[PDB]
Amino acid sequence: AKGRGWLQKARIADEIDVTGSQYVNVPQYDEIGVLPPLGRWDPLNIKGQGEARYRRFVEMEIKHGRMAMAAVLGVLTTYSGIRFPGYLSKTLDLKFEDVPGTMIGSWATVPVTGWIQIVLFVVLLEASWWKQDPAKAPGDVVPEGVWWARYPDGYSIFLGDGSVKTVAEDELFLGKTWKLNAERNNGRAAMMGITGMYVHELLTGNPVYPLG
Amino acid sequence: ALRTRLGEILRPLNAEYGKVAPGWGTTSVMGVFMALFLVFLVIILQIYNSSIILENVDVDWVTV
Amino acid sequence: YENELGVIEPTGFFDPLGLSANIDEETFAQYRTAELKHGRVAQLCVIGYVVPEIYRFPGEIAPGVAFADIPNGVAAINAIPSLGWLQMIFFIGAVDYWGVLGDFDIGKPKLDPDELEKRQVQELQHGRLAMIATLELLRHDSQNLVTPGFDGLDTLITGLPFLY
Amino acid sequence: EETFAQYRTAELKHGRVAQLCVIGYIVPEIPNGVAAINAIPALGWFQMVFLIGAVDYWGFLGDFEAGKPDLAPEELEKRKLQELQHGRLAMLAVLELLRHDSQN
Amino acid sequence: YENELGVIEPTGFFDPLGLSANIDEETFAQYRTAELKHGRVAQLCVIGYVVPEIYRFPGVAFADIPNGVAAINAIPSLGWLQMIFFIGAVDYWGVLGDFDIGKPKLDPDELEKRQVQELQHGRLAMIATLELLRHDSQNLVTPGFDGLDTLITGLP
Amino acid sequence: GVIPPTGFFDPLGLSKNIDEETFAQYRTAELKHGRVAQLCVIGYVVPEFYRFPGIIAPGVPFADIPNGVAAINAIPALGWFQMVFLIGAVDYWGVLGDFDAGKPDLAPEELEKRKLQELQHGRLAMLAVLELLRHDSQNLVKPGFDGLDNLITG
Amino acid sequence: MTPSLSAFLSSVILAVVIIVIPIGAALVFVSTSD
Amino acid sequence: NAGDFGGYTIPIIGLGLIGATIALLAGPVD
Ligand code: CLA
Ligand code: CLA
Ligand code: CLA
Ligand code: KC1
Repeated sequence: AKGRGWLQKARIADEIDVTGSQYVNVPQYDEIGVLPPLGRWDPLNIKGQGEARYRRFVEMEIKHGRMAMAAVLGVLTTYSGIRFPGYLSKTLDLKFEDVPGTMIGSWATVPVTGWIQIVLFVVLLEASWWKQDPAKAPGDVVPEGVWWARYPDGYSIFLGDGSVKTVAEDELFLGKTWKLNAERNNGRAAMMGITGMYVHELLTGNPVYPLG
Repeated sequence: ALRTRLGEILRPLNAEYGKVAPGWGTTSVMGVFMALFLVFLVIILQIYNSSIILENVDVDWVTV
Repeated sequence: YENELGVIEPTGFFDPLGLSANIDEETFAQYRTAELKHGRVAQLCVIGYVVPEIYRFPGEIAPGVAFADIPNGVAAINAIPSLGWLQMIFFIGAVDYWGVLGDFDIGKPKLDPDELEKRQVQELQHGRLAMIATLELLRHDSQNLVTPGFDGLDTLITGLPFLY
Repeated sequence: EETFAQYRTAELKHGRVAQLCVIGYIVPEIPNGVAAINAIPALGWFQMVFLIGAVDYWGFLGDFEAGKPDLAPEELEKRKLQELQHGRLAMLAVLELLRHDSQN
Repeated sequence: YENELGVIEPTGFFDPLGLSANIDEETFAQYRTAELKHGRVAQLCVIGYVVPEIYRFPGVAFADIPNGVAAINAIPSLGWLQMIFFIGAVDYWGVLGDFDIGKPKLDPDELEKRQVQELQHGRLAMIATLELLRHDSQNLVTPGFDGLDTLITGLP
Repeated sequence: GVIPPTGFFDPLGLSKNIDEETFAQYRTAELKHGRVAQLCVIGYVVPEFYRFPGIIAPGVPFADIPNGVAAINAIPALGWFQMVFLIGAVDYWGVLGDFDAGKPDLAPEELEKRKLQELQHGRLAMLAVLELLRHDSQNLVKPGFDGLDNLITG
Repeated sequence: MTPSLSAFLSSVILAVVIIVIPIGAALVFVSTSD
Repeated sequence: NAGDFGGYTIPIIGLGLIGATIALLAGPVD
């Protein structure tokens, strides 16, 4: 017995016009990353360098933005003083609290054997596990069955009464295109953010130099 | 009518005029939140009124 | 068995070890009966770990041992006399096998087939969550019995400080 | 018919466990007896009863063909009645053994 | 793969996880060569724990090295190295030396019986090797972990 | 493997009696020996200026290890077993040496040209290693056999 | 739970079960009847 | 008090950002 029969009865009916008739649905932002303010901002015309060369740049922006988002959150956490409990290296007597939260301070104090384990995990992810499929969408490197939050078109959300709403890809804050765009834009902003935090640290020792 | 850069940007946000959920919709959920809000407003009124005396909160001027 | 009860939204059909691909129907019916009963006991175990912190039973469980001197948690196993534990297993085992004073039709309601079935998945999901919670309760309680203050949390029910 | 099947199996198992009970009451002295049932912790009984129930319900370590000789159909029928006779006798010895403990 | 060697009455095609399910014939032969070889060393490891007690071999002394897991520290690591490749000479290439050439007898009704008994004795020794390694390694870092003698049998 | 400096170099008659089906086995034996020697050359140069920060075994730091053949006996044997077996998993199973990114799609003309100096770079690396551990063995036993007493002559 | 808080909770419960629910049930009954 | 929370940096960057976006959106379409 399939356990999904209650979903259709809990599903909210399709939205109509106030008069009673069916609603008429009635633009230039089709690709993820093409947003209202600038549209398609391509000063170097990388899209004109070939479809293979443009597919490379989409995955390249997605990957660069994903590491930069994690890098920005890492510095903001460690420079604030938040640390894991315990030891980073019991052999080297390296507690988490002893390591500086600054970018250059944490880069030097973390042992190179410890840094190798981070790099090898990225190498293992890049070369075997999370490999980009040419048929799959750019940035979709997590395979099936690895428990990833997915937002397919028409996925279910639930209200207070138990009613079920299906979320299209064009829905605000909940569609796939919104979350795909927000990943790209936060990746773009963190890309400029992480290099700005690097140079402000190089000049003043403070990654967020005006603040603090 | 005039088409502007910001007007084209904000156009989908004003494109769903007259669209409704058929029937009663989510009115039952709304009534529950209204009822919970009414009970909550009575609680903070009666706390201020000292009609509800809590465990160790005192409706009086506090220090620091 | 992707089209049976227990398939739910966050994971779908959950079989990473493949313990149901090469099994028959009689194994799956036993597996679901095991899962339902493991969940029902674990649901009562989470309740049974919290209620004695609030209310105890007036009286004496044994002529020598009263209901309040028994410590809550796994320490109640040794504090309760052993012969009292043996008859408790056979009471709830009679209900387990036969259904003595545990098979009334007052319980089983006349629900909509979709409503009753939805409640069955809700029964499994609460039981699946309670089994995970039962592991944390037993891990924290038994390790605290071996070494008081092993993890730092010196209360039996760590997540409910209003009980203490 | 269905009811008699459960009555036959229960009367058989009651006689069988009584057979191990009397010999299991002899080897310990040559904590003992029902007074010893409280000294051994109930965590031990939790492990022991469920291990007993594993072979009782499923047949974990109690369904091996080595303890199931073919024999003969006529040879089986004679000792089949003998299982009940030694079964009913070993039962009645257990109650008297339980009666010997100080009780009204 | 139920019609293979090793399917014996006490359990009978154990496979709870299903690691043998939906694998080709080459991987099962790979698993069988692994199961056999794991059992063979495990059968040689258990007796290899007993014979240094009574018999000792004649720039390190061959009578001062302890029989436990402390043995690997006493022998120089370079000394351990050409021995490992010596086992590898008979493992990969199969040039034996230890058994010279060796022509095994093949009795038709005894072949499947003796082959199964090789696995089942090896399967038990694999379980037994875990007990021997557990007691020995735990007692080195903590002498007196509910037992002092390396071998539980008391004839030593 | 035939290079313009010489010809079909085989002085001791090791390619006439030996058949051509097992001849591939000597090729992988030659290629892997040269590959091992190639990492041994830079594995002998690098630990002079840089060492790993921690310890390798309890009580055995990375710093106080001789770079030479004395490093074998310095590291305990059980530590060597884990290293040798992990290498052998890559050597036999190809656990961490089968990734498709290390197999670049090269057109034929540069493809077998890229095999020619691969074994040739490894070829001189065998003899370069053969001198390297010779000087290391001829100095670990007694100090001062040759006029120079450095592991790397450069 | 102070006596004033318990009195408030009792008042809410009493309002629901003496005023709201009986009047609603009576309204439903007389609306389905008439 | 001056220099706290970045000093004049965030008001200058914020006002410059608002002015730049208004100028970017000021032109007519197509
Ligand atoms: C012992 C209780 C038990 C049993 C018998 C089952 C059995 C079943 N589950 Mg299930 N479940 C449980 C508890 C259980 N579950 C718990 C605690 C969770 C939360 C993680 C789930 C979450 C879950 C989901 C989301 C789904 C199932 C489904 C199923 C069915 C098919 C999958 C299968 O092959 O299971 C066979 C498994 C067994 C017979 C037991 C395996 C025991 C493993 C090997 C123990 C592993 C150790 C564990 C981590 C604890 C170690 C603690 C350590 C410190 C001692 C089957 C009826 C699916 C469904 O219901 O059917 C369509 C499904 O979609 N389960
Ligand atoms: C005499 C008492 C009695 C009887 C007649 C039954 C009747 C039955 N039950 Mg219940 N049951 C009992 C006691 C009983 N039960 C108790 C005290 C509980 C807990 C409140 C349960 C809860 C329960 C569950 C959760 C399940 C049953 C199942 C079963 C069936 C198989 C039981 C079996 O032999 O598995 C023998 C099982 C084992 C030997 C494996 C379990 C071993 C556990 C871990 C031992 C724990 C010992 C102790 C806590 C110490 C732990 C630490 C130690 C392990 C280191 C059978 C119809 C099962 C079923 O119906 O479908 C499969 C099922 O899943 N019963
Ligand atoms: C390295 C040991 C090893 C290997 C490669 C095999 C391989 C095989 N065994 Mg076999 N076995 C072993 C050891 C092994 N066995 C031991 C020790 C026992 C005693 C319990 C058995 C008992 C057994 C039976 C009864 C049967 C098999 C069968 C098989 C075959 C199919 C089952 C399978 O998929 O296995 C795959 C095995 C592996 C991939 C390796 C298992 C290791 C897992 C992944 C981890 C287990 C860890 C373990 C609990 C130890 C933890 C130690 C830790 C606490 C320190 C296959 C040829 C069947 C048969 O012979 O032919 C059809 C069969 O009926 N085995
Ligand atoms: C236990 C771990 C282990 C296994 C299981 C294993 C297996 C094989 N090794 Mg490897 N090996 C090491 C360890 C292991 N090896 C280590 C630590 C080193 C660096 C010192 C090393 C280096 C070489 C060189 C130079 C050659 C070589 C080869 C083979 C090949 C043939 C077996 C043989 O000839 O013995 C089989 C697959 C040769 C070859 O392929 O020739 C045909 C070859 O020339 N190896």
